[PDB]
Amino acid sequence: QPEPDMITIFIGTWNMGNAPPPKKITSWFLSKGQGKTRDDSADYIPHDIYVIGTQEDPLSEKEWLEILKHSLQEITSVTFKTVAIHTLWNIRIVVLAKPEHENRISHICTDNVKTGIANTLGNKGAVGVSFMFNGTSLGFVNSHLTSGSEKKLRRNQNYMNILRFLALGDKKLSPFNITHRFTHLFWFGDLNYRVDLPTWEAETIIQKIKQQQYADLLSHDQLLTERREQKVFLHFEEEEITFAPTYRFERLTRDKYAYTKQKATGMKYNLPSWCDRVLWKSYPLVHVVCQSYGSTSDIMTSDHSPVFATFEAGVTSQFVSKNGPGTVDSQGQIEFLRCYATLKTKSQTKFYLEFHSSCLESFVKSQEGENEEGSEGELVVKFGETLPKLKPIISDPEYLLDQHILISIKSSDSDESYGEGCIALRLEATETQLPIYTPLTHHGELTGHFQGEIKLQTSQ
Ligand SMILES: Cc1ccsc1CNC(C)(C)CO
Repeated sequence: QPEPDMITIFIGTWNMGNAPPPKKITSWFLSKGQGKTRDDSADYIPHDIYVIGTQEDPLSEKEWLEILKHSLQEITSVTFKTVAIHTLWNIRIVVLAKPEHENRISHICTDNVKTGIANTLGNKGAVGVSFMFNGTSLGFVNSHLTSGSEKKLRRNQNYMNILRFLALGDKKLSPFNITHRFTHLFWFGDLNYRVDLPTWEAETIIQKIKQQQYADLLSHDQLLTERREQKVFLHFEEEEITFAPTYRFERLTRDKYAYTKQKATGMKYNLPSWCDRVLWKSYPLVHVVCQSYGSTSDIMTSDHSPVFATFEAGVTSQFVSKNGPGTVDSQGQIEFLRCYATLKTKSQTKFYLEFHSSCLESFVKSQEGENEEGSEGELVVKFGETLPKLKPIISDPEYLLDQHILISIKSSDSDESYGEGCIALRLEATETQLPIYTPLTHHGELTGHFQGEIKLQTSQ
């Protein structure tokens, strides 16, 4: 049985509004309804991995797992295996995989983050799962962020607390948060961003939804506008939205949006909004293609409609040469030429680099760079040709060209990272000086840039 070089992944997010689901929820897993939907001819073809995020979930883990497994078995005639399940309050994540993947999946991690202090600690936060699929690391985050049209800044703060404090992936990657730990990271949930239009325009918004004219609404979607101004989800992707707002509906129909202020809403309006989202972030030059992104039309127990997204995701095999793992492959080397970091920091300490990658036996520390002043105020840390030669565990180009090098720039004084980024080894050529670039972030905010040249030697 050959190892796959591609898998498909289902992402579901549903805020269940504290109500049990209806007897049939198959439309969700079939990506049927509104938006970018899945072709009928694929209905019997199982996804490799299903990841289900719920919010306001009133079920026990046992009750929900039974409903999910029964639904997938009805669709596919496959009995899926439970990879992981984790619940914080009424926020839950389930990961199911085809039984043929049981031995391909390892290093399963789960964690949660509670957002807010005192008043604002008690029901919002995130749960997450990570694991290895052969040679590929996968991470999944389900978050229920702060509610209310006038709290987009709070939502952005919730986002930063979740990416800092969610402990998934390889703990040896100590300078790196979840936005750098995975080949593919999917972040979904009731993110609770709203269409920021005046309250008086509610009936106008409903009219536009009835006409399937979403352009004037999406131009006011707080997640799109905050992302465009680099306030949140920096370096994440989202498929184009072509489905109606998924909140806030009257239950038992989809014909009516319930937007007017009520005692039950804390006297807040809920203008129709795209609260329920799926975003992703993959390492550079890895195959990731969104194949569906939409909402169901026929599941009406909640004031939200379920959202689905599906992806093709590139995966690599667990590589074994005569040499690595457990030694170097003296034929392989990675060289950095003329490299420098441009940092936004006002501080003046010395900096060094750490290189982390699963193609190295352990991370590599550089010597300190030489600081200079950029022409527009910046700190430029020059490394020249002083960076160590990296010795990969395997030199075979079918392995090495698929790998990635994580870079952290650290203060000599404090050993704290000022910036993290990632460089693909999927080069246009080997034994050739080629430009490399990554932005640098810390706590998922832009802090600088790393650029220079690379020279990769493989056994070929
Ligand atoms: C968030 C947003 C809105 C318009 S462009 C943009 C940035 N998205 C990218 C990074 C995929 C394009 O380079």
